[PDB]
Amino acid sequence: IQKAIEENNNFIKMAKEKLAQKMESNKENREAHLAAMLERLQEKDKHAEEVRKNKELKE
Amino acid sequence: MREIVHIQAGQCGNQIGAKFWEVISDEHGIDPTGSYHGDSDLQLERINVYYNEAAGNKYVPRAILVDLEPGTMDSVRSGPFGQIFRPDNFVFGQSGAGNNWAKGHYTEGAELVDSVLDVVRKESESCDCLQGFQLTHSLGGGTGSGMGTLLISKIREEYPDRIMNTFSVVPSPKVSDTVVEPYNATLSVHQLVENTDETYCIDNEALYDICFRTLKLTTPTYGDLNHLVSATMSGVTTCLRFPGQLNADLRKLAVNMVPFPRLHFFMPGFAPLLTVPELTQQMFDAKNMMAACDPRHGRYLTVAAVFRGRMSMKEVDEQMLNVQNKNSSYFVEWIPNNVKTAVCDIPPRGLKMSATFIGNSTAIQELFKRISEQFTAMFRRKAFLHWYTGEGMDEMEFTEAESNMNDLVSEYQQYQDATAD
Amino acid sequence: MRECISIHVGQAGVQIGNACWELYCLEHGIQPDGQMPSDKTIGGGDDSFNTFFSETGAGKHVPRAVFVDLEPTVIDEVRTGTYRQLFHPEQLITGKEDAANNYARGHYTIGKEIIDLVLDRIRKLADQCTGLQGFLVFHSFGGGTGSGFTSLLMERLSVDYGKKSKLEFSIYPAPQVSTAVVEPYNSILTTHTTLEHSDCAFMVDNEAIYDICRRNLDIERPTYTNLNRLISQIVSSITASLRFDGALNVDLTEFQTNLVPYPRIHFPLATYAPVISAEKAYHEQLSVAEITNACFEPANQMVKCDPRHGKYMACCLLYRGDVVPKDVNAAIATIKTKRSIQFVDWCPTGFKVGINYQPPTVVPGGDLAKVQRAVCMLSNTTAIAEAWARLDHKFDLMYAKRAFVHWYVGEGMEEGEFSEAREDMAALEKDYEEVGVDSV
Ligand SMILES: Nc1nc2c(ncn2[C@@H]2O[C@H](COP(=O)(O)OP(=O)(O)OP(=O)(O)O)[C@@H](O)[C@H]2O)c(=O)[nH]1
Ligand SMILES: Nc1nc2c(ncn2[C@@H]2O[C@H](COP(=O)(O)OP(=O)(O)OP(=O)(O)O)[C@@H](O)[C@H]2O)c(=O)[nH]1
Ligand SMILES: c1cc(CNc2cc3c(cn2)[nH]c2ccccc23)cc(Oc2ccc3c(c2)OCO3)c1
Ligand SMILES: [Ca+2]
Ligand SMILES: [Mg+2]
Ligand SMILES: [Mg+2]
Repeated sequence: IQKAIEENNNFIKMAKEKLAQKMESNKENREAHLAAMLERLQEKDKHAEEVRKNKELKE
Repeated sequence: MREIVHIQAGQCGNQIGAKFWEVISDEHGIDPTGSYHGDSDLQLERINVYYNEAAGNKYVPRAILVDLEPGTMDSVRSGPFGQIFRPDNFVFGQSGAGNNWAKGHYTEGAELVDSVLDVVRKESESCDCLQGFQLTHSLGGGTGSGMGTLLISKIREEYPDRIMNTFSVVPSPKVSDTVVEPYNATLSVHQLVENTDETYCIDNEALYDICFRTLKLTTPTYGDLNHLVSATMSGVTTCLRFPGQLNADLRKLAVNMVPFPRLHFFMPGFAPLLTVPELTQQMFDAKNMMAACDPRHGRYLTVAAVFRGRMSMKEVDEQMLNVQNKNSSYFVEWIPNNVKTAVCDIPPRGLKMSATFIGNSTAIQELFKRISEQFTAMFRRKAFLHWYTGEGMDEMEFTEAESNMNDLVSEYQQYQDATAD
Repeated sequence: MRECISIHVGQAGVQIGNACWELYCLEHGIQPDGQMPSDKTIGGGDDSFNTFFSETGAGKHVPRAVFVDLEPTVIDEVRTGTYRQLFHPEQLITGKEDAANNYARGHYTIGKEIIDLVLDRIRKLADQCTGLQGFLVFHSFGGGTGSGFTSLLMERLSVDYGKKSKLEFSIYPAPQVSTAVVEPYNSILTTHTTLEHSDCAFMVDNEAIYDICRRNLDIERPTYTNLNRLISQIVSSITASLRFDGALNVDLTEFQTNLVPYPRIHFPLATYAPVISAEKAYHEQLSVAEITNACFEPANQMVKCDPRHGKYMACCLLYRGDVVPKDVNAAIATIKTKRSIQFVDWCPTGFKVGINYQPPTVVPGGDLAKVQRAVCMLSNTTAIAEAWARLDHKFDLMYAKRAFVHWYVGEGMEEGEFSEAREDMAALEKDYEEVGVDSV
């Protein structure tokens, strides 16, 4: 009976742990995916600043 | 609900956008005052998609109409259903773009863009659950081209997890003699490849050839080209605007049609320009494609088809099977079941039954090569390039748009030549 | 006691739940208001039908069920439908934005926003139970919610309820009614994730049900409504042992002892007869021998596969209605000497039999004939792996080019999850191939 308790507990335990790192790894990846997208759009902003800026350096 | 926020920009975007709203306000039974005068609760079950319900029960388009010269918007508010639009949603400038992309994207559009975004926000935050945005615009002009794609970049910053669709009108020498158009189209594509989920390639090259040669309309007005586009626009949104077996939002439909993020450029079609067999035969025929491309020169990654009107849905199922079997070489074999069909029992105005076609085909590369040919002819001469470096742009930015668009074409070719083994 | 809590997830799970619970009410004499005139014990009881229905002090018989969807339009129709009074509003749970046929959104992005609430509501039902037996989970393989959220939920139920039994009714995708091209991806992802957490899963091939409606009820182009009403009859037959009592009644767990020889081999093949229209059932009674023979004719299976080219590890026959063991034994003896039934060499060959007296019921205005007797066969056959093979091959065609994978990676998943999931399915297919090999 002790072995059965230990085995129901380890299964509950490893399932809790396997799920928790999955949800963390998914949190990390999705954030590192949206941030990369934003940062391409912000490099986009500087570039457009350099285009408006270069044009003023033209008169 | 699941609401869409609509945007029209430039000459072309506003012209095709206005007609778009006349057809679908018609279908949902709402007069240019905004009062429902239909006969079907069906006409309202998805009315939230494109309308706000106002005090005194008046449905108002969730439309934002934009330009850099006030003339073209004067026509809308004076044209039919002009009094239905939200008056504050008119966002025009005075100094136009002059069929120049840099003016629309970097300098003149950059000055007006923030006040457009304010109108976007006001409409967006009142939605229960916004699906995303749809833009009508041309890639040949200056406002719809450069400011339309600037406004896309800005919206994807503030709504990075919303879907962005566009009906982009591609330029052809058969409609507009304007000469710098291949310059504009190529710089826009270098934007849409990155920041849109779903782009319908409406090609004037095509639209001209269909009015000329099928409807037999020599000297075709823009009102004739748009009559086709408005029928295409109404068709691809029919599933969204009415209740059927399919309950799919913008994201779900993009998921099943876009196997690769860059390859989201669709060639649409319409039929009749009947019996279910010939209706289906016509719509896979290359002469009904709104993009000047032959599908039998490439392979279909995915296909959506929308039939309308009362018809045997068993016969539609049999005929779609028939077409796939007889044309199997033109559908990639490594995407099983890549042809999906929808049936709306409400037919359009005038037609007892019609069919709308959406095709994600590698043959669209034909389009992107016509533009790239006209672009590189001009570019190595540097013709009219001073109009762009005048606004501050760099020769290098041109070359990337060229290479990034040569990259896209090869990628279409890669998957067209891929096999299951 | 021995309460069973049903969880209906996604459009397919919810709409099949609608069909099942309407059918249960008619079988038990429960009205849409929840009143049950024949129940003289008010506010509670230990009756067989209480495994699925609790009782309020006001005489309302309430399904032990939760409906979950990441989108409200389907469950809204439950809230305004004929049976809206049957459910406490807290049994009906909806988000706002759905999984968009994306496993990742159902499991991680959108699903994580509502899972705690769902488990809270499930606990509220479990605390009402004096003897909770387990859960019945209804869902599609293809939907982003049916696949992604279901597996998230199954993982969480294992944590919160240990080895309390969890059974599935899973809708296997068919092109004839699919809305999506990515369903093969979602099917393998959820099957891999759920495999350790399900004790027994009844797969329903929408193509098999589509064909049966066309061929036997002569419906030209069946709808979800046509499909679900037939699926309800199979589900009702399987759960009838828990909701009624009889001397001859054999209780689903007992069939399960036979049906699951190893933990991963837990996908029984269901076959149901008779499916017949009112036109054709008139002046034609189907005998026990006739409906029993129909169970071995593969056109009546819930999943398209050929048991005649595979091996049996178990065969169970679940009769309901006007049936006695005398008839059953004669029919089985006839079959055993005329049909292609080959058992693996490590199993006894007997057929395990259960009989419910309560006759089959039909929904008003359905297409099924009301019949005096029906049978549902539950067999463990190696042939069911053909369904895995068909899906695994569709998965392989697309994944070689990584078609659509960017949609999953954009919501936080990695290619490693895809390959690990597909490797589990390859082992699962090989396990079915191993069990059929003879001993040494
Ligand atoms: N189909 C169609 N195309 C149009 C229409 N009006 C303009 N176009 C197209 O638009 C392209 C040129 O862009 P413009 O129309 O000038 O749009 P724009 O960017 O706003 O240009 P501006 O007037 O300077 O603001 C041409 O190739 C035309 O074919 C129209 O009403 N229907
Ligand atoms: N048998 C049956 N199958 C259904 C029903 N509704 C949907 N399906 C199937 O479910 C699959 C798609 O998954 P859905 O359940 O519709 O999607 P979902 O569970 O709501 O999750 P989302 O993708 O977020 O909407 C398709 O292959 C359909 O065949 C139904 O009412 N009955
Ligand atoms: C909303 C919906 C759509 C349609 N997209 C779609 C449909 C289906 C599909 C995949 N995608 N798979 C299917 C299977 C069966 C049936 C239909 C589909 C396109 C859209 O883009 C625009 C952009 C600018 C406009 C505009 C529409 O109207 C006026 O301006 C907006
Ligand atoms: Ca009682
Ligand atoms: Mg203009
Ligand atoms: Mg759903």
